[PDB]
Order: sequence, then C-alpha cells, then structure tokens
Amino acid sequence: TKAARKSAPATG
Amino acid sequence: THFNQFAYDGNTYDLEVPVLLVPEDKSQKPYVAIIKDITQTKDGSMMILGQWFYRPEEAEKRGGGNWQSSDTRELFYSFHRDEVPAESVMHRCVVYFVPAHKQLPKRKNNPGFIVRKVYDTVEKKLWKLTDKDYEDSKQREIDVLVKKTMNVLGDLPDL
Repeated sequence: TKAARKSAPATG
Repeated sequence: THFNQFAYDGNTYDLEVPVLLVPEDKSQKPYVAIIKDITQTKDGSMMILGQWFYRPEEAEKRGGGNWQSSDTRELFYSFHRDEVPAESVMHRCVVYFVPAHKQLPKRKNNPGFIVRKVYDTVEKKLWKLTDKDYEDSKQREIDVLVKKTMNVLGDLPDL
C-alpha cells in the first residue's frame, strides 16, 4: 500500500 | 494504455468518483481526490490521475492566512492534478457539490464532504461553482460535478 505524494504548483 | 476502471483490495474504482488516499506525510490527513484517469506505466505499475480537494485550513489565502471552514464537511475543489499510485487508495468516499441556491443536505441523511468553493492555487482565491472567471472547460467540469451531485440528491431545499 504505497502513499500518494502531492506536487507543489507554481503560484502567484 | 488507459483504463476505465481499476480493481484493488477487493474494490473497483471508476472514473470521476472521489477517493481517499494515504497521505505522503504521515502527519497529514487522508487526501481526497477525484479520479480523472487510470493509466499503466512502462514498468507495469498502475497510476491514477487525481484532481485534489483542499481543506479550508490548508488552502493558502492570498493574504497569507487560511480560511475558516463554515462546516466540518466543507472541502475546496481545485484543478491541481497529480499522478499517484493506485495502491494508495483507501476507499471511495462521498463528496457533494451543492450550488449556492440550494442548501446543504442533512448529516444523518447523507454523510460526506460538501463542496461550495473551488480553490484557485495560482492566485490563491476561491471561485463559486458558477463563475465568469472560469474558462469554458473548467466551468463544464464544475457543472458535470454539480449535475452528478444533483442526480443523487433530488430535493432542493432552498434557503
């Protein structure tokens, strides 16, 4: 059961 | 190679349904994401494309603060998408997209998350379910989700 990683998007 | 459904741990998951995911950081709450695509990598692992939901206390405000959740069930949708492993899913959950005119369902009737806003990650702001700021395709996505919520919840108790 792998984990899910969230990316960090470019913001203003 | 794309898939319309995928089976894991005895549960079958389709497209355009919300799911809970084991978080990257252990201290995080379980992530909530809409399944947009089910693909198979070159090495044979199965990855799902997920469109994140943001909890009001973790979504960054432009002013640098955080929002106050009106209701414990409140979630912010978004267009932030990420490929996460299929084995990371826990189970399918319930997420209700209820417009501003209709009021929320009752807790003991239909428990689950409720969405009244969409989080703009670029500008760090909130869009309503129907808004002129949307592009055509994004407004279409939000309308599809609101329609899917409406086919489940027939009655529209207005405020």
